[PDB]
Amino acid sequence: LTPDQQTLLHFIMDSYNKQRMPQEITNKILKEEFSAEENFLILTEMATNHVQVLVEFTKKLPGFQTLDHEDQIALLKGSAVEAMFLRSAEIFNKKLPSGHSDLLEERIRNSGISDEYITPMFSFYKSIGELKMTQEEYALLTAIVILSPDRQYIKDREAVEKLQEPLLDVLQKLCKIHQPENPQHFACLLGRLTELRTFNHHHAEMLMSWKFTPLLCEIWDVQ
Amino acid sequence: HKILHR
Amino acid sequence: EDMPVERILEAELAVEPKTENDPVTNICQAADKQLFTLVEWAKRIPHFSELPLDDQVILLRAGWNELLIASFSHRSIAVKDGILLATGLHVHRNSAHSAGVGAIFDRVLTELVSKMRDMQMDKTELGCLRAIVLFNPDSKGLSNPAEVEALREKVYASLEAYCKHKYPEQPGRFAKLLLRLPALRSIGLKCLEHLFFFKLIGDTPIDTFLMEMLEAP
Amino acid sequence: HKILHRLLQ
Ligand SMILES: CC(C)OC(=O)C1=CN(C(=O)c2ccc(F)c(F)c2)CC(C)(C)c2c1[nH]c1ccccc21
Ligand SMILES: CC1=C(/C=C/C(C)=C/C=C/C(C)=C/C(=O)O)C(C)(C)CCC1
Repeated sequence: LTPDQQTLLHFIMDSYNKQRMPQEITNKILKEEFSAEENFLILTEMATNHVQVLVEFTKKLPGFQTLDHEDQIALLKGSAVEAMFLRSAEIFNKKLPSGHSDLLEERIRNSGISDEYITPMFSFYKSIGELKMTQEEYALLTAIVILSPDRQYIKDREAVEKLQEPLLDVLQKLCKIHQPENPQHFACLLGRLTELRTFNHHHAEMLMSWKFTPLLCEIWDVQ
Repeated sequence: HKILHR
Repeated sequence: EDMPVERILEAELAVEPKTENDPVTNICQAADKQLFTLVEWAKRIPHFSELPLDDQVILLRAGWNELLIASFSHRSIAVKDGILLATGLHVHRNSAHSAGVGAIFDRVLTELVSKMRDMQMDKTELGCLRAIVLFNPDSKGLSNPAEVEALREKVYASLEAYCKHKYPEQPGRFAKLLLRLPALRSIGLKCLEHLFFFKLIGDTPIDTFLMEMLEAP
Repeated sequence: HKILHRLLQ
């Protein structure tokens, strides 16, 4: 893959790595057998910290800043929730000690969120787990989630499209390289993009079926 | 919006 | 391949052509009519009927909304500022806005009709897309997800195959097609929202087979 | 159940 594509990848990878380590996140939940209603406070905080690092990550995307300064707001709050689930999936499937993996699962299930919404998540996490994705594939796919031209209130759709294109070509090539075992791994991936839209759709309804930080009220449209 | 808009 | 794109194309052609008062009721009329044709379309898709019986039920019951929306959006390339129903009616954009549902209607036009036209999307690609939507491993309670996923990958392979030979000076056509599927999912979920509301206020003739798809089984 | 089951035969 071209030295211009190859150097673009590195800025994404550098930017992506400013995230909290999976171990940090993992640690915060499985440490102390929490109150069901304090798990909410913890999860709230994580998502708030995710949004903050996510905003920073989007700023440095080539060239996100050339876009309309109200289409950036559309892009962000149109992808924030989807970005989160992808990152959770990344975290959940990172290898853990004996018994810690299942303990995490059941602690999330014991958070007041309904099994209606919880069973679909762990099935989606189990789903991307079996794709045995690399860190690079994760971050390029997150970037493709953010620069999705079909979000709401996007005044200039064609601008976003042409920003998204480059990333798809890299992700295609990377898929060939890291996984020539699975010849349709690239497509399998874009498949997951679809499934992430159901999380976007239901998120509002999930939270209201059982507070929030200022940044979360805003980017999730909740109270 | 407010926070988010910088 | 073991997923022949012409025999998928056959399924597309062998369930369509027909030339020849509320906006929403007319769409719901058309939706019901087309659900019957849909089942005949599903069997015509390789290896579909060969799956378990309760699995075929779950696939069609999960993706019927996206599939129908896909297939009327491609028909509506001819028409402009509107949609062409399977009953030979034209539902105009402006008529949609006044019937309450302009926002979801315009999204169908921009993200599905217009995009389909602008990339001159052919019937083989439509069938392969719909075949993917049909083979949804994520569907709840289905017996053998791996069987479904496997069938989906055969469609992917074959749709890529078809795109490189038929359009070699567009290397990223295959991806660009696949990116309609999320937009399709988001619209489909919004159209089910709207339909669940229209069912529950009573105001709309919802016929039997459309009703069956909306009531939890 | 009724309608869908039937057409699948
Ligand atoms: C991925 C990082 C950023 O952590 C998260 O944001 C969340 C991850 N979520 C996880 O499932 C999750 C997965 C693996 C983890 F290690 C983890 F800590 C959290 C989702 C959810 C919906 C429980 C959640 C999350 N935050 C929530 C806030 C409110 C209400 C619910 C949530
Ligand atoms: C997009 C749209 C909707 C469609 C619902 C469904 C499921 C339509 C399927 C129509 C068919 C199947 C037409 C045809 O075949 O001609 C509703 C009413 C919710 C909102 C406004 C317009």
